[PDB]
Amino acid sequence: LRPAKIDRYVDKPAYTRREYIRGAPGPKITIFDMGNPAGDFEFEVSLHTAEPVQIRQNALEAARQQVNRYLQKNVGRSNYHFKIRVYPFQVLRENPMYGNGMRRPFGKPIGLAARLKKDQKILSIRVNRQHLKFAIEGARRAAMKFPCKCYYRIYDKEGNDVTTKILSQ
Amino acid sequence: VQKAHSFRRKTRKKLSKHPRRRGLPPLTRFLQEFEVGQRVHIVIEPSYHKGMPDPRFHGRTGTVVGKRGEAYIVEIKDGSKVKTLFIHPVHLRPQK
Amino acid sequence: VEIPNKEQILADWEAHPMRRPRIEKVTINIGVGESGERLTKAEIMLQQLTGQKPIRRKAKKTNRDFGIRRGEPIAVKVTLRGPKAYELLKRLLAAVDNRLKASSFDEHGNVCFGIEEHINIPGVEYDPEIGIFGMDVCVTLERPGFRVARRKRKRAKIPTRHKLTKEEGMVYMMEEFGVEIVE
Amino acid sequence: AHGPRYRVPFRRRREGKTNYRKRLKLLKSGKPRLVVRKSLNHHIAQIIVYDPKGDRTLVSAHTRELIRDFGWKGHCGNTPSAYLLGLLIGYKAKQAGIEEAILDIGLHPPVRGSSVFAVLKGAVDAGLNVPHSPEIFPDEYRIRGEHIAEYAKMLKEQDEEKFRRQFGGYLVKGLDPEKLPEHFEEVKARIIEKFE
RNA sequence: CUCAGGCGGGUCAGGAAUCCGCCGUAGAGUGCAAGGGCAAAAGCCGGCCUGACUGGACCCGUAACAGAGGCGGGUCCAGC
RNA sequence: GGUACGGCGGCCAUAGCGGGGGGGCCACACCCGGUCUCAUUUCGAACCCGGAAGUUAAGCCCCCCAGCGAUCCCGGUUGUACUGCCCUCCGAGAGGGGGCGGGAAGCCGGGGACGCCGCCGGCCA
Repeated sequence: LRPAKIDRYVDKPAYTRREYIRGAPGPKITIFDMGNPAGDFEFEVSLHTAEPVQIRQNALEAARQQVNRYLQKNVGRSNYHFKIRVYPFQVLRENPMYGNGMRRPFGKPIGLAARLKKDQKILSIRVNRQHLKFAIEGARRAAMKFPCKCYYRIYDKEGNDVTTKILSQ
Repeated sequence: VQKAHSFRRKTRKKLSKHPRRRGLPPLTRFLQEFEVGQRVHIVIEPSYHKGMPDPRFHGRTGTVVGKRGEAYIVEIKDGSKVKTLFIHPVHLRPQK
Repeated sequence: VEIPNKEQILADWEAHPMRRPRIEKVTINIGVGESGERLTKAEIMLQQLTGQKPIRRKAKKTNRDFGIRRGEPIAVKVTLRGPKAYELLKRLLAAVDNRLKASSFDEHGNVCFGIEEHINIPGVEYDPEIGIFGMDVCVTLERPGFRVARRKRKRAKIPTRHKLTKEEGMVYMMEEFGVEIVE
Repeated sequence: AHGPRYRVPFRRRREGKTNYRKRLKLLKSGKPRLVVRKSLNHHIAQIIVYDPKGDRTLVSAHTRELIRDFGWKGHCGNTPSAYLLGLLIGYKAKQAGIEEAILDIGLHPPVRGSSVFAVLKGAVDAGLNVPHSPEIFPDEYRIRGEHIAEYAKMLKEQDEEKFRRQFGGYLVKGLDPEKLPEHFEEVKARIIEKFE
């Protein structure tokens, strides 16, 4: 696994058309909804990036496992809904290099990543009042796994920002 | 890889019609007439394949200097050279 | 079966005679599934039964399970219209018992049934055209103002009001002949 | 229409009145159009010229005016009436000063011996110079009305009720179905005298 | 003349043989890649034909602007 | 000059799809019958020919609608996204910013919209 700083930035054009990309790998993350999506919840904690960035599927899966384990241990399966809103479409390639360097250097697919704009939500955890601290801790744990600065916000059912109200209360 | 210019090279969007304009065009453009010295725009109609000039000249404004058969003789200034084209009136539009 | 709109339909037909349904056509098909002597026998049989030259319907796409090929004649078809069609439909409906199952009327009142053997109005198991009997008969109905959707010049569309339905087809077929069963 | 990509045809195409490809082919000539149309009971012949804002009919002739003026009690949807209308429109065009025209039958199929070609023959005999080929003209006996009188006689010989149902309106109008060629000849002579 | 696909109804007959009705903007087809164009057609089904011909003119492209042997294409005059 | 009459057209959905009510001096149709003209790879179903027994049920003509499609105007998102020129402006980088000039798409709310126009003829007056 090469360092994520290589694929962190978004200066390259979008590379997603599976009809023309030869040898594109299959996704490594297959679960995007956990908990009880049907049940309603008063509050939702969303995680946003502070800058445009490509987040790898490995980082997405690691954050998913960590947050899901924490929420299962502390809150309970029927008391939360954890969702990842983004899907890895960008295909990350690498130059395949006896041996010729820089000759015919177009890369072959090696992984997948999700490209995100500025202030775009990555994941959401829907909980009630009594599990807000656990939701915030899970959001922080997820943010610790990503290659960019991230911040959390709290929204009510109507969609208004109430993070300051909730944290002060 | 260098690619030589052809008649239909890189004309995917230039020579494509609107979905609501598919089919035969109205006959006014087909039957329109011009006088010598009149200035006309070149708007190629993709459905009509007769008397079509090179798509490189699509969108340019020329002057009518004659008429041969059913096609009009249009003069354009490509750089400093004078270029003569035989364009069907369906591919032409009057200026103003 | 039972049609709750019986008297309403009858009153509507009486009030507006041009809304009364009529037989568009009667189509008789025999899908012998092979080309040769049996197909010729079926064609001769249809010629005697109807009185007009039938049509050899060929095969669409090649299927090897049935042993058929593209362009090879397969079935035989005849279409009849007018009083001749009325008389032949009377004969064909009297062939089987004058009973039609409820689950056979189309969404527009047209019907399709089948006659397996030659137990019908006059016929014989003659040495030629023997065993090729067995047909499916489809009756297509129509209201007088139906030429609009079929003509070329000034063609238009028929509204749902003027289009027929299953209940009206059953009522017309009752007023003509036969009966319906709850199957 | 069920989407942005749906292509709604021209209004005349939707109404099933104008064949635009044949219209373009006819208009490419640049000559007046002798438009011939037929209904269940009448015939229409017009001389039309092209204009970008809408075609202009210089000369028009409707077969209903044969009932008045000259006087014609025959059915106005048959070959003799078509021939009379063709003669009328040809004489009207010659009076107006139009010397050449090209036939336009619209959506009517080109079946030889039809009423549209009867109108064409009538215009040609009137004097209008319309390019054509004589092989498509209806037979002279059909133009005069021999077939109508022949069927009238056959029906009269056969069941008289069939004849009454076939030609009931002729009796009410007061014209015997027989001698219809004679009536047609009288009307033709009257028209020729009026326009010559 | 109108396609692909779908729905409802039919003797053997079924997922699939042939047939009736309706919806059906082309989701079919157009010899072969892709793009563009085509619905009273450029698609499918038939009739009649050889203009896939002869003697020539001008113009565009390869090769923008800006030079070109060879080649391809377009607009026409005449003959049959 | 009138007409809930027709023919040929222009723009080619703000004009289409789908619904409700009314109408036939004339005219347009449905409709009646296949000797003759014409045709079925069968069928007068289409096309064609000869007509007026019946019908305004519908094609058509007149009035209305906003469910779908389309599209014009106004207000919000919003001078938001994006962007031309200059810069000794900040930023580790990614990128951003100041001055002057332009400026969306989509979505929400309220209206519009079930076409407009040209030539001629028929009937009545």
